[PDB]
Amino acid sequence: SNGQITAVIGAVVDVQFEDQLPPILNALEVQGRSPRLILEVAQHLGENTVRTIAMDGTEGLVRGQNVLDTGAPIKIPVGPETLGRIMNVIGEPIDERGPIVTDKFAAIHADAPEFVEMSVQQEILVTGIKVVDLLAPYAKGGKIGLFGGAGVGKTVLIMELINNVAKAHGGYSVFAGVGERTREGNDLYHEMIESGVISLKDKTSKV
Amino acid sequence: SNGQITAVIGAVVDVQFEDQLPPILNALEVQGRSPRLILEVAQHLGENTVRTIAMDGTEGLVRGQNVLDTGAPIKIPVGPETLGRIMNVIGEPIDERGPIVTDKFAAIHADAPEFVEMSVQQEILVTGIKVVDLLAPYAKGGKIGLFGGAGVGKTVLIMELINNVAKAHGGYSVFAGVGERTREGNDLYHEMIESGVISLKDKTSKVALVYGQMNEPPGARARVALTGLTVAEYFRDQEGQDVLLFIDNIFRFTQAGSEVSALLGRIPSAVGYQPTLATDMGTMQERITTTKKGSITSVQAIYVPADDLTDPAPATTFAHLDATTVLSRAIAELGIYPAVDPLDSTSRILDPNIIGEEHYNIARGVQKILQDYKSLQDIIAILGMDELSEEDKLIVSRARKIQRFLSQPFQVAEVFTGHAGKLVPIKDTIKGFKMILNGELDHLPEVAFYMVGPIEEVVAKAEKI
Amino acid sequence: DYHLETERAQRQIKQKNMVDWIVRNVMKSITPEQERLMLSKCISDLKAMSIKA
Amino acid sequence: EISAVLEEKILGAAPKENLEETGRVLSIGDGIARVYGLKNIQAEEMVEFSSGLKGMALNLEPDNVGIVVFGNDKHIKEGDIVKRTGAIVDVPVGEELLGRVVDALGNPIDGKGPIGSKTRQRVGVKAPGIIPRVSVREPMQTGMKAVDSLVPIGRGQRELIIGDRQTGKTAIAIDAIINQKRFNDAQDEKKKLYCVYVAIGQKRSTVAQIVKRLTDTDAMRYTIVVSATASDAAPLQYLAPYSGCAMGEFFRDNGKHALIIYDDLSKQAVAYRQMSLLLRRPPGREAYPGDVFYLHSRLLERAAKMSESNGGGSLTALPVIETQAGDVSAYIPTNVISITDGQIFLETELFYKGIRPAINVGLSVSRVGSAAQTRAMKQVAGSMKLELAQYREVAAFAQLDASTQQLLSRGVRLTELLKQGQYVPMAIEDQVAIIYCGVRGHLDKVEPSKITKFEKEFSQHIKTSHRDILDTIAKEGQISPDTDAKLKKVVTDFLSTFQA
Amino acid sequence: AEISAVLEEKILGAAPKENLEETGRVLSIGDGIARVYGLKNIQAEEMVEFSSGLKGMALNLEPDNVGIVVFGNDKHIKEGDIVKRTGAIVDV
Amino acid sequence: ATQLVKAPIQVFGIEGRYATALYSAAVKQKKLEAVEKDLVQLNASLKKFPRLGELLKNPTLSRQLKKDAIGSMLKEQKAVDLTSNFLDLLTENNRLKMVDGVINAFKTIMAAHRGEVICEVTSAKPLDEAARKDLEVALKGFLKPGQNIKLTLKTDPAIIGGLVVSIGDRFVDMSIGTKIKRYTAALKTAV
Amino acid sequence: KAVDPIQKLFLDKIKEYDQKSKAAGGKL
Ligand SMILES: Nc1ncnc2c1ncn2[C@@H]1O[C@H](COP(=O)(O)OP(=O)(O)OP(=O)(O)O)[C@@H](O)[C@H]1O
Ligand SMILES: Nc1ncnc2c1ncn2[C@@H]1O[C@H](COP(=O)(O)OP(=O)(O)OP(=O)(O)O)[C@@H](O)[C@H]1O
Ligand SMILES: [Mg+2]
Ligand SMILES: [Mg+2]
Repeated sequence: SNGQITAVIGAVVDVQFEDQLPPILNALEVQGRSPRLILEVAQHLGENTVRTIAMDGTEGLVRGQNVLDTGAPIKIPVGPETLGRIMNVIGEPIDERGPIVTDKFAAIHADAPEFVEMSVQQEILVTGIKVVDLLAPYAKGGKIGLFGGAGVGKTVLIMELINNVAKAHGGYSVFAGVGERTREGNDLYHEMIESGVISLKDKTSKV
Repeated sequence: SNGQITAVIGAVVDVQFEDQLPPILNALEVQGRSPRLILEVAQHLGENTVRTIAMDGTEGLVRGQNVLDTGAPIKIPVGPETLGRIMNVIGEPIDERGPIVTDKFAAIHADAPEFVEMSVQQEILVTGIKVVDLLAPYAKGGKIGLFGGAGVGKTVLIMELINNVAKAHGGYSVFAGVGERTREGNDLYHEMIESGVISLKDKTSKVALVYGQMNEPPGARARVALTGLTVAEYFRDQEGQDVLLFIDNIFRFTQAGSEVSALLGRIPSAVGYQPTLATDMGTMQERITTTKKGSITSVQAIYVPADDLTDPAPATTFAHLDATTVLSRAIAELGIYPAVDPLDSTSRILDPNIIGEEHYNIARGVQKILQDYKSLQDIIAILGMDELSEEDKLIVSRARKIQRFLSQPFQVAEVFTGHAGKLVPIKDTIKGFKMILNGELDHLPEVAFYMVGPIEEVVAKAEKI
Repeated sequence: DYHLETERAQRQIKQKNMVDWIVRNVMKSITPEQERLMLSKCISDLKAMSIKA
Repeated sequence: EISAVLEEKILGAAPKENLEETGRVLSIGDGIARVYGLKNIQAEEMVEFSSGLKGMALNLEPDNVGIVVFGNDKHIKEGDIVKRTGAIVDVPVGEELLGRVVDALGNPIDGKGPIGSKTRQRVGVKAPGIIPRVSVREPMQTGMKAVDSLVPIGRGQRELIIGDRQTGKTAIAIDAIINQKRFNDAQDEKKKLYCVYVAIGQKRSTVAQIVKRLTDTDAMRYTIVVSATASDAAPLQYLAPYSGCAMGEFFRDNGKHALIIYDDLSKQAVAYRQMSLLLRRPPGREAYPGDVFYLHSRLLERAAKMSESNGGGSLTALPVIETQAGDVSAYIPTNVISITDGQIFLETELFYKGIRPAINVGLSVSRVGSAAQTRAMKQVAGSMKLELAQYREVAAFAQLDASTQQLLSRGVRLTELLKQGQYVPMAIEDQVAIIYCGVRGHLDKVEPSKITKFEKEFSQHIKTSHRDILDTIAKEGQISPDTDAKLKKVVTDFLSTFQA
Repeated sequence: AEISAVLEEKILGAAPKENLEETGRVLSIGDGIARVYGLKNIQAEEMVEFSSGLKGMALNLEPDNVGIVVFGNDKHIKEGDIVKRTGAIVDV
Repeated sequence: ATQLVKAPIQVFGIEGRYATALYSAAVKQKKLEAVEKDLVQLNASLKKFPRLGELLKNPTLSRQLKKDAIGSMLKEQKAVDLTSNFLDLLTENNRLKMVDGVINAFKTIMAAHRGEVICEVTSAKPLDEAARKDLEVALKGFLKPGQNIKLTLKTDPAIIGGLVVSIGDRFVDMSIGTKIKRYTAALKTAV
Repeated sequence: KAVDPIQKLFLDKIKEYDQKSKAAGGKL
């Protein structure tokens, strides 16, 4: 339906729908902002009002401004066209290379796989690195945890992990920079272009 | 009159009465309930609704269910007919031997004895335990508190005191199990059966048992101690007898009071406690006393949560006791049993004009030696024994001998270990510790001082090695 | 094990497309005369519940 | 084939929309639903939401009812319809749950179909009193040599498995479950034991691996797995220990014997802390609610040994506690230690050195003791406990005399003797023979690295051409001095035959 | 002060004859704290006497009610009991 | 204390206390219907001109101006003494900002007093002729004698078909859309 | 028996699909 903003405090926006309410973790788009502002529902406060968290700044939001619910959580473009591209949280291309023009879109909120779908046996991900393979082998479908920063070759290590997984196993990679500095994000993007992980010419990019 | 249940939350039941309100602490019987659900009024909420704590479970209670005012608080049978019988919080017999046929009843809530009904007699009670009878001696008629954590040994010390004092007592005994294991209560009941203190076949039972354990709801655990107090108060006042009252343990009473404090709409105190913990403990503990009508010797176990002594419930209980016996986990890790802290136990009978000049001087000398050893332990843990002087080595050696000799095999703990339990007379205790303090036994190994009663067993064990 | 997995996969696929086709055909099964009959039956059931006071 | 199942599911899905006193959801959030209506609802009564979820009516306020939702809160919106079920919160119980993986509510999650349960039992049931309880006297055989010798467990006892993460707590519990196959496959119905495993807050892959391990060892036929994983809601993780305890209380009250494992109760206390903090309840020690002791005590008091007039049943609990940096002085471990009858402490330091199981003998005790053991095991474990105490007394300072070196060698050989591999529990006769060989000085000439090989070969030799020895041991129930001399002679013959 | 009795006597214009300037009635009592309606001429830190003979001290002078700390057991105090101001602060 | 029909409904809050006191005052006298209709007229006049509601719900303005405006707009409605005293009591305690609540609370009374129970019927499409009257006949048998039905009809195509009926005590979801939804959910979760 | 129209319609559609699957030889 169509809702109207009734309160703005910080990054918290209260939006009143005079109709059927959107559910929790649902994506709403503000219909006045020229940058695409996305609100995500957190709770139902009652009296046909919802409380939302903003994915961008709230500067010129006016009370009563129209808000359209998308009928789904935050949907992002997915596919091989996302490889070599930088997208923000809401899937907008932030690398300034044009639209991502994928046909497939997926919501960022989903359930974990069920008890039947779980893999019974464990397996080792090779990754082609001798110290990792020997002493602390990785497991497929597992979480590793990387310790140490600054000048210890962390960027070279993760780019070689991307290169070896794509070259041997054939699977692609995804980097999620959570709270990363913009200077370090630019440095890592240009290092991945320079190392051949990201190709700006053909479609052989891997991350 | 007749009231109706208007709210049930946890063990807290709000009931609304139509004509007249029952007073505070009045017992209400729930109608339509089989196993006698009894609710005790705690506060008048207003608008002819009162708030009650349930003495049993609140499951199966519907709103609007009828409840009947009994016109009196919880009345419990008191007299010679309660000896040898087991009772719950509301005084019903739970030993499956039939009803307690008596003529005398008493309310479990009573005012404390006044300032003029006080006795100041301080006569030492000999327990047969070296660390007790030397450092923190007990008094004949008075409050004794065994402070201890989880697994450091308080039930064993309770059973040892019952074995050493209650059997050769003569007067009477009352046990009050408060929030402990039901297995312990079954074992103590069968122990008193075998030892002859309870007679199932005839009269002349000497101990009455009241049990409300940790499986009970918090309303029941917060009032069973008052039921055992009521039995002891009748045996003291109306009969003029010497009573032994054992409670295990007090912290379950003061914790069950805090479990219902949030459901009574109260602001929590520090570390999430009830704001009326001190006053409730005061009104409970002041009823346990030795009066001019009769004498009560009370032994109460106290639990310290997370091995903490600055917790508000044990810190409140410290000022209400005469003799304190603090049990430490670190001493139990060293294999010394009973794990009594020698530098944390006080008695107020430890006075040179009460227990003797020699006994006081020996106890203070032992405490000074152990304090010096504790101060030296910091340097010992880093630089070792080589950096110590000769007097420091003598201090360490005598203190280790003293710590071993403080341990004593208990008769009730034999099933745990296998050592024969030893009963040590207090003259043998002060003679043995005077021998150790005088350096007459410096040539003996310290292992000979471990798990032996008298100093003659120390010499015999040293000669055996 | 290969035969078991192949038969189980074919059975799962058959169940899934049967369920989807049943949903689509049920959405296509509604006729106005049967809708009026179902509304009258619901009203009769509501009246029967009104009798059971 | 499929069409018959579809017809059965359609015919069994009768709505039966009659009467149905209901309420409306005023607001949904933080896992607690406020419901306007439901005048005649009871406390702790199970309700059903419009989306198919279920809940428990926790707070009976005047103008609303506070309901704890057993599921995610994204499936419930404002203004939904809440129907009362008329029953206090209960789970299905019975022998139909054997071989099944269910959730906290009893719904099967293994895909094996519906459970044909005939009876349901409530989860908030009070514990038995003094009179319907008797002393614990029957042995609980976990199959671990160190547990069966030094920290024995009886049927009805509550024994804690406490240690840091990745120290083998789940391994000990699963080996205890697997060891009961010899009793369950036998004819003695009194010695059969039914196991319940309650997985609280674990990963789903871990629970799937545990179920596969139980299926491979055929321990699943007498095991019920109650699963409340890390992706489930906090109320489900809170409810699961009580649902499993009700399933074990079924066997307890029917004259059977049940062993229940809560892996782990620290994650259940974390889920209950989340529930209380979302209910704005006052936090206490380490921001925990003040009734978390009552939570574990009302859970674990239902595990007890009944009397002969109550059917002679029993329920055995093995709670699991995960500590941080080996601290047993924390709030939750001290609570469970005060509740239970003993603990089995697992050391990270011993686990890093390869000593598996990493049981700390100096800290793991059992208050029941001699009543929880057989005669031959008790006879050899008293000597083993004394010799290990002497070894710990002499190895504390020796970091020499011929006697001190003998005690050190004996303690080293006993320590290497108590080491046991994972997923292979032993019968009590094999453990009795192994500890007898270790205690009596039969390993004095044997290197500590070859004790395991000697143990395997001696077990093979006894099972090969010494069946009469096992028959004599089973008939006597202990070790007589004549059979002791015969055992010493055949041990000497075996060690001379192996190497000469 | 908006209670059912006050609203009833103010809609009808009853003008009740109880002069609550020198006396009052207990709105609520709990844990030694009594909220008292009335006592219009009471002063801060002043001693009052309850109907059961117990004494109290006025510590909170709110526009709605008066907060009294009870010098004794609060079981003797009931809702609606008469409280009379002594007119003097505590003296020994 | 207050003599009335002893709470014909269960209405709570401070606004519920005011509404029950007004009901008791207007049932001790024979002015219940008069005070009901002038409160309805007052609520209609407040909803007609929102500037009057903003004038009443303004903390800047003094209460003497508010009660003068209340009396001025009650003179033209030809009100009675009871509603004038009720509004003076509301503006005396600075609780006239919730004057919409008490009237709504007063609208919650005279439903059980007149026996009117609120029923809500939602259909996929609005229907008439063969509908409506048979629904009223079916709903008439759902009450004890002395009670009436106040019916509100709604339409929503998202329920596909069937009917959604709600009464003041119970709910029934006998609709086609929910029936096929739970049947498909059962088929997916079982087969 | 008070057979619901939705359940009977579902059973009729299942029987129709089974007959069509037999007509299709069991194919999808
Ligand atoms: N005097 C003693 N001799 C030998 N062992 C002892 C002695 N006192 C205590 N212990 C050991 O400590 C254990 C704990 O004893 P007990 O149950 O009495 O402790 P507690 O302080 O009452 O514990 P809780 O607070 O959990 O009830 C005993 O089972 C035994 O192993
Ligand atoms: N007796 C044993 N012999 C060999 N390996 C063992 C033994 N006991 C445990 N392990 C191994 O130790 C590891 C950890 O054991 P386990 O997962 O049972 O511990 P845990 O305390 O439950 O860990 P978590 O904290 O992850 O639950 C596993 O790889 C298991 O195979
Ligand atoms: Mg104890
Ligand atoms: Mg584990």
